[PDB]
Amino acid sequence: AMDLGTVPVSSGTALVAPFLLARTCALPISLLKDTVAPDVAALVRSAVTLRARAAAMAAPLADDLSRVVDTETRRALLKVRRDVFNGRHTPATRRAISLISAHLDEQSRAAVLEWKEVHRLARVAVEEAANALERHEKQAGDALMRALGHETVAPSLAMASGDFTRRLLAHMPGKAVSYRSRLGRSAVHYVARATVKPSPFSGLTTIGLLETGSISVFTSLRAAALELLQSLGHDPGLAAVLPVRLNAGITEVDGELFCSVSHFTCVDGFFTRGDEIVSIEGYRELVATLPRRTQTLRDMGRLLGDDGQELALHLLDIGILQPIAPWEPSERDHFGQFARWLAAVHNDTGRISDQVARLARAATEIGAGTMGAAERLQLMDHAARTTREVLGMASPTGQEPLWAKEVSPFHETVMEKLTELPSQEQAATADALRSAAVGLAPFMRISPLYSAMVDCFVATYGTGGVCRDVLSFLYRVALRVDASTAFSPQAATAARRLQDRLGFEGAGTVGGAHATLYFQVPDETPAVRLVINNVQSGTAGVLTRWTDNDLLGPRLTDSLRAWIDARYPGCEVLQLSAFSDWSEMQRPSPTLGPYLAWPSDIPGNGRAMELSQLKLRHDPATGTLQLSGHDGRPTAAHYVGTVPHLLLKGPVGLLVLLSNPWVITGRVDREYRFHNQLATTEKPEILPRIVSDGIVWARRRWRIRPTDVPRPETGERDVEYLLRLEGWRTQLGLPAEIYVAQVTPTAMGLRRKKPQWVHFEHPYSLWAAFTHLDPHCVEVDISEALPATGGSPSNHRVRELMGLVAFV
Repeated sequence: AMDLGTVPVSSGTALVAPFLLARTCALPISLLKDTVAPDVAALVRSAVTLRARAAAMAAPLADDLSRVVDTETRRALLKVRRDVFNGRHTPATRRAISLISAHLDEQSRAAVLEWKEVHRLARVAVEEAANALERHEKQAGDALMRALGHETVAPSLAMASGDFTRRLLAHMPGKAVSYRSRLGRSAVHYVARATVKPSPFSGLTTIGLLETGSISVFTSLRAAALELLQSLGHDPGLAAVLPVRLNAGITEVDGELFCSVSHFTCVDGFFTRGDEIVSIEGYRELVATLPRRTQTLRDMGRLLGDDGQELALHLLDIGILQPIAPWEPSERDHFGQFARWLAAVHNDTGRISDQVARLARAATEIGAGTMGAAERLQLMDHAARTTREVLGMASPTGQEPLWAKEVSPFHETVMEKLTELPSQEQAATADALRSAAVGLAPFMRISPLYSAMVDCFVATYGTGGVCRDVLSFLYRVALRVDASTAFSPQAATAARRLQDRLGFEGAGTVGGAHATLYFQVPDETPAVRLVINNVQSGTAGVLTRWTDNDLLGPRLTDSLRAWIDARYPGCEVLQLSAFSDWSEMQRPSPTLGPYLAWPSDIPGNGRAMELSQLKLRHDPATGTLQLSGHDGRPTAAHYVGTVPHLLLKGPVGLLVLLSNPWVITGRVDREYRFHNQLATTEKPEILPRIVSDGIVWARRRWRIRPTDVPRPETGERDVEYLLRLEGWRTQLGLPAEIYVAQVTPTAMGLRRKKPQWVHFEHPYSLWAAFTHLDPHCVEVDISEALPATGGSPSNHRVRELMGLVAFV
C-alpha cells in the first residue's frame, strides 16, 4: 500500500463536521519539562565537542611531533606520539611533554599545548557533567513521583496500574528515585502519558467537546456479567426463573439449518467474539419443538419431554437457547441491573445473588463521588476478587476464566468542559481538516469484497432481486465467498467500476464516504497547520460512548446525530455494533436512535430492531444492495462499535460493509505491513516528513537496529553513557524531542509497541527507552516529536483532536 499524502490532488472538496473532540493530558507539560536536566546536557555537549576537537588535533600533532632531535628527547617524543593516538594524558605523558616542549618549533609547541588544554578542558566538563547528573538523580526522580501524586491523576493511576499505585502511595517525598531503577523508568512513562502523549488506554486524559467542571463516567465489565449469566442455568434454583429464548441467529441456507456459534475471548485484556457459522441440521427437530418467544429454562425443559431438563441445558450450553440478559445494550452498570433482576425473581443460589449485590454496591460507590488513590485501589481489588469468586462458584468447571485474574473490574472516562476556540482558530482548523480530507480522497476506495457480495447476491437472487432473510444471505457470503474470490482483480475492477458510477456520496443504504481524523495542532516552506496521528473510514464508534452523560452528552448527541443522518440521506439510520453482548466497549448509545440487534447476540432487556424485519434488494441502477424495513422504508445500519470495523470477521462485518463499503488504501504513518517478510533497505533508514500544504501526513522517522542503539557496558560511568547517546543521536540527526517505538514480530508481521517519549536533555527518559530494550525487538522506529512541546508555554496541556470529514 502507498503512503497517505503522496498522491497530488487537483479536484474535489469536502465537508467538515462543525465540532471536535479533544483528548487532553491530565497534567500541564511543565510537570514533565521541569525534570529536564539542561545543565547536564550542556556539560555533555561540551565534553563531546572537546573530545572530538582533540581527536581531530591528533593526526596533525603526531606529524608535527616528528616534523631529528637528541636521544631521550627522541624517546619522550615517541611516548607523546603514543599517548596522542590513545587520547591519554597520564602524569607520565605530561612529563614527556615538558621534556620536548623546549625543543619544539613554534607551530608544534602551540599544537601540543592546545591539544593538552583541550584534553584537560574535556576532563573537567565530564566530571562537572557527572556532578550535575548526580544532583539531578537526587531531585528529578522524586519530582516525577510527586507529579503522579496530584489528585488530578493518582486515582486514574489506581484504575490503570494497581501495582505501580502501591509504589506511589508508599513513596516518601524527597527519597531519591534513580533513573536506573524500575520505579524511575515507570515514573517517567506515566508522567509522559499524563503530560505529552494523549492516548486512550493510559487513563491520564480527559474528553471534551469543542465547536468549529469535570465528571467521571464509569463502566463495569460486560464480559464478567455475561459469563455469570451463561452459568446461571447450571444451578437448578435459577433455572426455574432464568428467561431464555431460541437463538435468532438460526436460519437456513439452501435448506440446511445453520447457527452462528459465538467464541467469546480475551486477548491481553481485549474482549472480542469469533463467529463460526456452523451447520445444525441434526438439531432441526429439536429447534422445531421449541417456541420462538421467551420462556424460563425450566419451562423449555418441560416442553421437550423425556430428559427435557437435561436437554434444555445442553441447548443452552451450545447457544441454541440463550439467556435473556437483565440489562439493555447501552447499560453501563451491568451488576446493578443483574442485582435488581435477582431481587425481583428471588446453597449456591443465595451466595451468587450476594456476590452480585456486592458487585452492584461497588458500582454505586465508585460513581458516588471523589475517591483518593487508596480508596479507589481498594474498591478495584475488592471488585476484582468478588468477580473471580462468583465466576468460579457459578462455573460448572469450578474455575474462573483466566482473563478474570488480570482484567480491571471498572473502566473510567473523564469528561471536561473546555474553553471554546476563538472563532478565527475554529475556521483555520476546519480549513486544515478540509485540506487533509482533499488529500485523503484518492485513497478512499470501495472494498472489493463489497463487489463480491453484490455478485453473490445477484448469483443467488437475480438482478433487481429481493432477499427476505438478510441473515441467510450474510451466512451464504461467509460460507461460500473465500478470500481469493473476494479480493480477486475482477472484484477490484468491479469495485473501481462501482465507485465511478456511485460517487463518494453513496446511494441509500450505502452511506457517503467519510472519515475520522486524529490530529494535533502546533501551539507555538509553509507552516505546520495539522499533524495526522490516525485516520479511519467512517464515524469512529468511540464517539457514541461519549453521548451518554450530563457534561457533554446532550450537545454531542445532537451534533453526532445530525452528522450521521447526513451520511445516509433518505434513510432511517439504525445503530449497529459487533458483539456488544460481550463488550461494553461495543455498546450502542441510549440517546442516538434505534438499535439494530445482531441476531446471534445474546439478547438483552430494551427494544431493538430485528434484522429479520428487514429486506435486501439489488438496485440495478446504482449497483448496490439496498436495505429496507417496514413498508419498504429505506434503512441504513450505522456501525457504532469501538473496534475498527475492518478488523471484524464474518457476517457481522459483512452487514457493516453494506452501509460503509469505503476503505482507506494508504498507509498511516508508515505502519508496518502484515506480510511476514525480511525487508532490505539499509542500516539507517532516514524517512523524510510527508507534508502537503501544512498537513503533516507522516512524521520524520529513523529506523535502526537494536544493536545500533548504545547500551550501557558493564562498569561504564553513567556520564560516559550520556556522551555516547549524544554522539550517537547527533550522527544520526535526531532532534531534541523524539518518540521511540520498539518493533517486535507477530504472526501477522511486524508491530510497533507503544511509543516512548525521549528528550535528549532528559536522563530519565533516555535510560527508560534505551537501556532495557525488549529481547523480541527487531527494529527501533524513532519519530520526531511533532508538534514539539519545547516551544509551548508551561501551563498548557497537550491534546489530540478528533475531526470528521465527508468527501464530495
